[PDB]
Amino acid sequence: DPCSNCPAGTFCDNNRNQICSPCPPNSFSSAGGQRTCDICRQCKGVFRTRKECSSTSNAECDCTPGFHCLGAGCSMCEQDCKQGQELTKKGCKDCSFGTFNDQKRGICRPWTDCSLDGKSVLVQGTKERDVVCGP
Amino acid sequence: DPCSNCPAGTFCDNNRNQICSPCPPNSFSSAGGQRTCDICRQCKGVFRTRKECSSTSNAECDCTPGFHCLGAGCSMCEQDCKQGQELTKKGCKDCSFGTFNDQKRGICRPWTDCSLDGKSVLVQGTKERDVVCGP
Amino acid sequence: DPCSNCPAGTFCDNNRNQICSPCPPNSFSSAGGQRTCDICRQCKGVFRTRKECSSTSNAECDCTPGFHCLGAGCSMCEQDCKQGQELTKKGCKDCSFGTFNDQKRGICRPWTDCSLDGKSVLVQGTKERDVVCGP
Amino acid sequence: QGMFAQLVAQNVLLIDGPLSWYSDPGLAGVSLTGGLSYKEDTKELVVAKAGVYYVFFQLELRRVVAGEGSGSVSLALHLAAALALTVDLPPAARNSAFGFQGRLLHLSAGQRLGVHLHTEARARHAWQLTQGATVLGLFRVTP
Amino acid sequence: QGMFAQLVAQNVLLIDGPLSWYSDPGLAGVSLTGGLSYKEDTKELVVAKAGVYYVFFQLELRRVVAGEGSGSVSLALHLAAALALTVDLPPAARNSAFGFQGRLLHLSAGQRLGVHLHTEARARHAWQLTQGATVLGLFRVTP
Amino acid sequence: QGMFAQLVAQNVLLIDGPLSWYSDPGLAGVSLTGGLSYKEDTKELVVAKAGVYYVFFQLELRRVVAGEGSGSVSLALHLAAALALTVDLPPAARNSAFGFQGRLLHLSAGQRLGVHLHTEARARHAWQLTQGATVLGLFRVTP
Repeated sequence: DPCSNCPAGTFCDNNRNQICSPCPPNSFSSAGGQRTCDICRQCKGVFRTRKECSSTSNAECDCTPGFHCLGAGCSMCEQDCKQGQELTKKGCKDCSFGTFNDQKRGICRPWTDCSLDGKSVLVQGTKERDVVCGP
Repeated sequence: DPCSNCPAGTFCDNNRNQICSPCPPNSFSSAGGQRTCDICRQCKGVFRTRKECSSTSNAECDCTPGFHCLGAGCSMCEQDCKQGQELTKKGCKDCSFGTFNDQKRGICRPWTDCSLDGKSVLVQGTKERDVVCGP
Repeated sequence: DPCSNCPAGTFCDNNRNQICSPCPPNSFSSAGGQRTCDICRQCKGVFRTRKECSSTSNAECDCTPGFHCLGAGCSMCEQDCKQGQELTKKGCKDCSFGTFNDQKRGICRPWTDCSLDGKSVLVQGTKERDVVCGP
Repeated sequence: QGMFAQLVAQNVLLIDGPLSWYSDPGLAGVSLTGGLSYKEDTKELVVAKAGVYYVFFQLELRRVVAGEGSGSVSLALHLAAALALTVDLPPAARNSAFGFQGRLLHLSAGQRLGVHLHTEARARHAWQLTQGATVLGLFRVTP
Repeated sequence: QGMFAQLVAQNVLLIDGPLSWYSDPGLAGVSLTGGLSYKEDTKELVVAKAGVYYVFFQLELRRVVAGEGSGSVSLALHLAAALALTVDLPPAARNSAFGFQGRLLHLSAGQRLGVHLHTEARARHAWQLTQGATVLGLFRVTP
Repeated sequence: QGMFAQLVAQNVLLIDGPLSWYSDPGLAGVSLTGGLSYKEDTKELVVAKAGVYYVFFQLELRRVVAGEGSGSVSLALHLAAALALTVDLPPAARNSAFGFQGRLLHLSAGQRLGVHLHTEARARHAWQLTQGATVLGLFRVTP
């Protein structure tokens, strides 16, 4: 095609007899040969701009502090996981029975076995805290 | 515009070389200059007609007895509020703690303080009834 | 109409000067005179084919074993009713108070009156079981 | 010697009516001194000597059908009621229920004590009296 | 003769404070031998002779307003508390609640026993003390 | 003089096994006359003189961790069980639970009474025995 000669940052313009016009403002074409340029991604509200849009590359979003990306190329934001939860790929989920997490942005680990260290269980744990062992 | 000469009760008729034809049956134009007349509001079912539609004015609806208007120009009807509730702009809502309403279509007032009158509380109130004081 | 002469199994073809072309593959016309043939019903998944589609008759579906038809010409399938339920036209429903059903695909019958046979109630029934009478 | 008794209920099924009692002191749990006797026909403990007694009863129930039974069960002592007790049967979540009540009662010479069971329960069959654990007891406090 | 007593509460309304008691043995349920007396002004049972007594109380409550009332009610014996009992008031689902507690207590000569009611309840008015069924009782165990 | 005793449990944690008891009558709540002694090693009350006793126990529990703990706790008297009691621990909505049971028991000469605690509970740690309020008591009824 004649359009194949139009490089990234331009589009093959059907309104101007297939010349390679530059991408309009707020658009891009990452490959050559396109009949139009693609609208640049906007990172607003909970999203902030990680990488700005150029004529040859889309903008890329991450989440504002206190939040983290979920799915795709950061299609959603989610508040950082708290005590009693860990980040999975499907979001923040409660720790399963027998495990806990006592810190924000922490991972669920199993409860301490007090008997391994020759100690007794004074207080059983939950998803939010470890067992309290006692001599 | 030539249409500006068409008064209320008519429309500037594009199918008849911009003459001022009268509004068709069941329609109105409250101002001059309109290219069409607006369809008259119908007040049916729970709605009843307060004001009939004329060529220059829309019909207006209120609610059938036992009901009252909510929002806009009476866009909804709602059953009259009962014991334990008062009419707000968002509908019938329960009386908050410490207040009551014992009548239909009544307003939530605070519970009687029996101690003001030198009396004791025999039965505490609810949203539906006042305190019963006793000497 | 000329199309009236086109019998079942054909359609009066507007693209071919109103000749009676046979129904395309996977279609039918149960009466004459149609400008198109109707797409044959497919019985897939939970549905199985009871009657195959011909040029003059639609296919007909029933449900796979363990399921039964609901509504219309078998527009839905439903798992066969269990203990404590009977098949109604709206689906499987619990037996009402005083009645039971202890078999799969069974009908709700009233609890045995033990006193009729001169016996006592040892265990009261539920929707899933009869009373246990004892001498 | 002494003036006291303890009777053990025969009944197991929750059926409204007067309870029947074991009164033979050869049975475990049963005590019966002189001055106290049991009238089998009317199901009454008969007190010969007048005076003040500490009278008590207790009611233990057990769930006999899993996943079923709810409501309450009551005992009443009649010489209206001189002693009364209601025990709640929890829905299914623990398979026992206990009650205890005691009191000082003045009893006349020849006083006859009867005990009535009443049941306000759905699926009665799911609960029974725990055998050996439903008891009427008393002992004399006055010299 | 003997050393024992049983008092019956006068109170019906759930009001925090000391209970008042019937002490006249002409009333049903009430016992009061010599060596035991009731001080009406301070609402105390006074024990003259020192020794060990089996002391008990019981609390029966009834729902007086349908569909209302919840929480708990407590009794405390003060000579801190020598005897204590909390009875739960169920929300409306049965319209009675019973409690019983008993203990061996050593009581000094002139020991004064008072009983305080406390209520942690929503809609107090919906429950009352069952008249005749709230009782403080004791009898001497030491010779 | 007299024939009676009352022991007060030492245990606070809900741990399945036999309870240990305070038996020194210099401690508040504890009574121990002659003919009754406590064997510390086996945790048993030993009855010297044979006869009929009114034997009772009570169990008070308190919630020690807010918002946690549920299930039940039981006491059993063994001389199977001569006396038994289960107290429900409510989920969090009141932070106490009481039980009482009493009975006339015939005890042989040298009869040894032991008391076992059993716990069917989630988050045991959230509940403890109320100190001073778990008691085993008895007094002789036979002359």
